[PDB]
Amino acid sequence: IHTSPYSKDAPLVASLSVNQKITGRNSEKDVRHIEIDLGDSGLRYQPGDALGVWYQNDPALVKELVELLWLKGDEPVTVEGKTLPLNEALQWHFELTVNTANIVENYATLTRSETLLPLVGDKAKLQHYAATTPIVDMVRFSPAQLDAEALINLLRPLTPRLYSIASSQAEVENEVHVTVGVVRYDVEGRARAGGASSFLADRVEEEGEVRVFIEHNDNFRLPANPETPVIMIGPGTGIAPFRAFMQQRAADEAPGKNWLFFGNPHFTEDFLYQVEWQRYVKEGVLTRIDLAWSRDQKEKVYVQDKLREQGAELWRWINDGAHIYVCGDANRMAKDVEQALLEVIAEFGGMDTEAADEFLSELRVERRYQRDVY
Ligand SMILES: Cc1cc2nc3c(=O)[nH]c(=O)nc-3n(C[C@H](O)[C@H](O)[C@H](O)COP(=O)(O)OP(=O)(O)OC[C@@H]3O[C@@H](n4cnc5c(N)ncnc54)[C@@H](O)[C@@H]3O)c2cc1C
Repeated sequence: IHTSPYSKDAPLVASLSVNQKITGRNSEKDVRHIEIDLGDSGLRYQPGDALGVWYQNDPALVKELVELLWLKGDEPVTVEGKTLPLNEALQWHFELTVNTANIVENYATLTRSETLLPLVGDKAKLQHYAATTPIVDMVRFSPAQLDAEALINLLRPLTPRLYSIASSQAEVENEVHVTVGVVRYDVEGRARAGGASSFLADRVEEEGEVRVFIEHNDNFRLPANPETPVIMIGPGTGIAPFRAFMQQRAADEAPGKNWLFFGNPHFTEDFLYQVEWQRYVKEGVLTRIDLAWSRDQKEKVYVQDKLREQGAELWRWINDGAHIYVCGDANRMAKDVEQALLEVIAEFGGMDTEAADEFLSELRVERRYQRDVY
């Protein structure tokens, strides 16, 4: 517009306007619709961008870790040029909620943990213990006396988390919306949680401050040409940019057809933004939707199962020049959705495994196959 001085290390201090649970009362998962006010900042983004969000660790987790280590919490510590009491350094500048094989290995080694040492250099044992046991539970289970400097030396610096933007400024203005699945789990009877998602969910009331920046994604964007059809595949929190896409196309009043593929365990508990979609379908901006409810029956159903069953109509849309978008879990979802997409291109459209491979690839270079997976 004519400048913007906010970025990762110089974030905009914004205001948390809305923090709403969007999953049902008996969902297995807690998902928050969050709206942050951008005020007169002039911060701008496009559908497909992500919002960078700084967080602080739970003060109660910090107190727990420090007392396990025989520390007081005060104790001056130096972090990137600044002398801080232990407690403030841990709350604001160190990751506490992501364990790693190296941390596990250095703690074990540092404290000479009789119970952790057999894992040392044992490779995948280390990675498995770290995926399984948070750092505070690692020292709960094998506590030891540490000095404040030895601790902070073990730890990795705190970094912001990315959330796909769930709004379009064409519709919203002054605001950015995000779709936050909050990471909650227990460890041998203790409640644990992800750092940033529980910070947003639990530790900022309303209109309280959040430190925010835009991570642009120019490789995840609506077609120019409002007449072009778009197919959106976004189970779970992967739905978020597709809420941004529909706000945009509804706002621009794009006549182009829209197809959404969504999946999650339970219709009843986990149909994120479902009134919004039903309205889109009724106002005719959303042309089609296919739902995959994992745990709604005996057999597990996923989006990729709907993509195959919807094969011939999908193919019809591709040849009409559709753009295809995938967002959500990369670890398993993105791969199985890609193979369903190769199966469909072969099945309908003049098969040959190798040629379908080639086709999916020309699509990506043409910008007609785009993904944002994590
Ligand atoms: C481009 C981009 C888009 C994203 N968009 C979204 C979005 O729209 N919405 C969204 O929700 N997320 C999205 N994220 C992911 C988000 O960035 C975070 O990674 C996610 O919120 C978790 O952050 P956290 O800080 O809450 O947790 P962290 O503290 O980083 O949590 C780490 C996790 O907590 C623990 N873990 C999980 N469960 C268990 C268990 N049972 N046992 C022990 N260990 C466990 C840690 O091991 C595990 O690795 C996006 C990621 C990227 C890169």
